[PDB]
Amino acid sequence: ISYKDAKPGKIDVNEFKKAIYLLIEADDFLYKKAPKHELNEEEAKEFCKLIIKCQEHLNKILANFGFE
Amino acid sequence: ISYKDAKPGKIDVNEFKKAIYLLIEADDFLYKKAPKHELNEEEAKEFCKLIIKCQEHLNKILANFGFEFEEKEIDEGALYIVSNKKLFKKLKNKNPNLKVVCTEGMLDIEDMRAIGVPEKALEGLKKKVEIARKNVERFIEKYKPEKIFVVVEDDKDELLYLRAKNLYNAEKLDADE
Amino acid sequence: VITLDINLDKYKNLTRSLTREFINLNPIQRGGILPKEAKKAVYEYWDGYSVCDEVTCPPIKDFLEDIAKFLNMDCARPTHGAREGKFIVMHAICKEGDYVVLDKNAHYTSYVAAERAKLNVAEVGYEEEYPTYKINLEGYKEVIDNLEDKGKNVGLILLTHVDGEYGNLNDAKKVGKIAKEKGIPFLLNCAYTVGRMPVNGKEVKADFIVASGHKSMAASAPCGILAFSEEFSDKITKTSEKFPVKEIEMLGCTSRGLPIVTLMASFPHVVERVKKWDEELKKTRYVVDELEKIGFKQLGIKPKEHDLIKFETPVLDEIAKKDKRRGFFFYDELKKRGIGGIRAGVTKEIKMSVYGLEWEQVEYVVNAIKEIVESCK
Amino acid sequence: LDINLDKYKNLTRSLTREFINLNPIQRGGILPKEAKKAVYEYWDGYCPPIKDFLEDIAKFLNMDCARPTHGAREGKFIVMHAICKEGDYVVLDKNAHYTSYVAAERAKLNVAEVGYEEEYPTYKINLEGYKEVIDNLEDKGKNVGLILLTHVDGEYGNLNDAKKVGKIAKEKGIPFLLNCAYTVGRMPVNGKEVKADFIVASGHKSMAASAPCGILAFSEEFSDKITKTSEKFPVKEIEMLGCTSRGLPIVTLMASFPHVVERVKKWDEELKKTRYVVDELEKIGFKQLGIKPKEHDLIKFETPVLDEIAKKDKRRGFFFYDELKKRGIGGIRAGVTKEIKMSVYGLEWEQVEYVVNAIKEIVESCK
RNA sequence: GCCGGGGUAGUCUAGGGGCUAGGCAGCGGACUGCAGAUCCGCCUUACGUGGGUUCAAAUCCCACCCCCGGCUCCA
Repeated sequence: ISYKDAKPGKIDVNEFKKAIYLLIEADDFLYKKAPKHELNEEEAKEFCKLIIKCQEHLNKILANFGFE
Repeated sequence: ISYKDAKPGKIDVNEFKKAIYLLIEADDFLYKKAPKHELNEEEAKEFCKLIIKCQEHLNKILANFGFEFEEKEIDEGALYIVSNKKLFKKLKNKNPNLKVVCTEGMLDIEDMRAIGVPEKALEGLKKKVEIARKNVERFIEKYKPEKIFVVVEDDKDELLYLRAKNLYNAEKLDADE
Repeated sequence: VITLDINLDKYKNLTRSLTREFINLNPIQRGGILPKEAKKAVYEYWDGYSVCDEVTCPPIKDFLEDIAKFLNMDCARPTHGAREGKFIVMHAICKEGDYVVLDKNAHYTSYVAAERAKLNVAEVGYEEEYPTYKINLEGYKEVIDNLEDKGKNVGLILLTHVDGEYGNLNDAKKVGKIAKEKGIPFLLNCAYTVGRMPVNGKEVKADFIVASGHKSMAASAPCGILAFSEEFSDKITKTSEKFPVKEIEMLGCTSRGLPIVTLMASFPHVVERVKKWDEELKKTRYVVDELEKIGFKQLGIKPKEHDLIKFETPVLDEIAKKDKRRGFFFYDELKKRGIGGIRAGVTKEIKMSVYGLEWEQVEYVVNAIKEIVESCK
Repeated sequence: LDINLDKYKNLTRSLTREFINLNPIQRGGILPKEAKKAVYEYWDGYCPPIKDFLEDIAKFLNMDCARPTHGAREGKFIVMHAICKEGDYVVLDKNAHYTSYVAAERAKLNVAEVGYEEEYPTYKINLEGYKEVIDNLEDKGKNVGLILLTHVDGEYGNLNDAKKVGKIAKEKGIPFLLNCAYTVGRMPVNGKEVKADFIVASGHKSMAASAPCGILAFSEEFSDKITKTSEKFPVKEIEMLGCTSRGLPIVTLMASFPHVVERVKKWDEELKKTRYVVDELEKIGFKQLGIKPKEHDLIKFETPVLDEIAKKDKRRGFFFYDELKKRGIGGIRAGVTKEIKMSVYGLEWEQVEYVVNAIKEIVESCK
């Protein structure tokens, strides 16, 4: 995957919105787990769930620019 | 890749901040290209570059929770010439025993004349220019690689590319970053 | 599971709006768009106070001196906007009952702040009303003398540097020179100028300058700047007696949180964009020259030396009276094409600005309006 | 203009996320994620949602009317300016916030202090002493314009029975302003139960909003003088200067409001955190100042053991700041060892333990 | 936290955009065992970290971290 392959396309606004909302939701962990930010298994699953779902929204965005 | 497979680990906050900043930068496109948000080829490259660099940072975060990512690909035998040593440094941390050299600027000197400002600062650069062109040898001379790539991070590097392999063959860019 | 006594989920209709789905043409909005540098700063500084410890690093001290040089004034103080800056000088310089002499194009907050400072107000009139509505700056002398001859005192001279109805620029130096030899303090309302075009306070011989962060310095509301000469420092920065450090007109406030952070963050972007003020005028004049072709008459001084445009738009009346949407039609036709910022129901006039827009967005807006008035007979 | 702009390009480095902040003034201003999303929607700008919000605040505080402000101190000055005649006396407690004195002086009013039921170590206010101070002033011919109680002070974090002062003010015919900074948004508040005529609140101190915002709640009785309008612009309220509240602080305030309504119902849990910190730190020789037990999260400690360490450490009094910094804890003033103030409001219980164990390990390793 | 000094390879000290710093109880090899000179490489990615400027940064810019001195007892 290279950005140089990017093709003309439309930005899916809502899909972008969902992506950044998820990182906002994940931002909580940076507060609640400060200062050492060490997560346990339950916290890890809850947190990474947010990160991964963000990446799926980002991929859908990249889909509209010729990426698959 | 499933979240259920996530394992105990530490959040890299600096990696998380780089990720969220990249989306914040990308948010400008939702303003500047409103209402239709249609992007042309150059805008698409610039925008997707942000999204993709963000997804990479997210992947480094996920790596701390057991998830694994296959880390580009690099031939560790080849020699890699580079102008910056920020690029040099970056190469040596992604892979330490990986062998690279720093020319510290443009190499040839009417190559240097191609960028500008005259000029017996140049034959003042007499040693330097060739000091890069000496030292490149001191690496190639004894390890001497199969083939020798030159990494390109902007257009003035490809000029260094041309001179380097007037002399010794092979090009690269971005594919290992 | 809500704690029901009253509705609470109507509050998460805040969660998604239409802020990125539209071009906003509202002139009070154009100069307050946040650059990415400031948005990043917001992410770092959401929460409550931002006080690591009023001489702060968080470089507020350094920012206040830099914003002073930028305006070529002796001193500066952070405010909750241009409103508060006016009220502060009206409250700490004038004595109650004094007269404030201001132009007839003055922003309503100049009137309201005067009433709050229990001051009287006299208006300097037009050099010409319709259609330019240009202020007679020389008329400041006659009003003052008119008032001094009647035993009334004039505590403050005020000039709206660019009014918010027509967007007319004014030669501040002239009112400054009148104020100098007539020995009356001069406040230049640089809401709508500071952060768009360059402004030299000393050259216009201004004693005070108020700036609006959210209007014209790409910052979040509410913030602003009050700049002033060393001569009036003692009264502006007058301290509480029980608390020797806290300044009374500030309410001692560590002028707090998010807006001042965005103001410091947007500052380099602002400094660079006033050097390019001519490019925004070019966008502005392109709009005026182009919409006149379909029957929009630019009001105010021609040509525009500011981005705020007020058009007389008879053709929009002509269409409103024949369409079922009946005056809402223009607002609905704009939203349908992803444009807002114009008041619904109004067709006799419109106010707009394309300040800060990309040139592609400028063309889009212009073509949009043309196709509206074309398609709608 | 020959100035280096590089200083403003990396403000991207406030350390709220990599440090635990124990500073009381900031504990209740931490944004929930619902507010952060709202900020993303309104970085720049967007009023019926505001008017409905004010109606809700009025009910939530059980008051007739409410108006948005740039903070608690602005709310104070608004009342003093619109209600009191110049020269009047405001009567307030000796634990009053400096902004109360300053707002009074700005409204060119006079100030009389109600004193202490007891000083060391609780520094409690003699609330019935309000009748005395009022009497003594009225007997001297001075008129009292305003009665002011700081519901919870910002020095010791004492809670005060506002209803007692309310009844006093009711039977001497004097308007009562309750300074509910440090209180509204933390604990439930019933304004008319305490018979308050006015309530000020700090959005950014105790209502999980971005600075600067606040609330001024008032009775229908004084609505005409508070919401009085300009003669030239009858729609515009003079004391508000026409505002027209826009920008992020009022957005965060509204977006955080359901979270705030929720968290006052769980105020006891935060007290439980607070009392846990007191009991534990007293074992290492800290002494809690103020009324006991805590009925607010703001703790002031007398810390003799810290000061004794300071006299033998090369870093002197700043040793404690460093040691906390090494373990990711801040919000306590540098160099001060005779006293410290702190709150663990809103922290996770795990973070509360971490703070306590860190402090214990400080004093033990540093003798 | 504030004001100064500082951080350069196993540590020692220079240099203030480009001249590939140089000296050791540090370790191998250049006959053997004792003692001194050279070639070397050696942990090699030398410049506390992350950004920025530049064709090029130890060097200039911003921010942050650690070591040494010092100074403060609430608004």
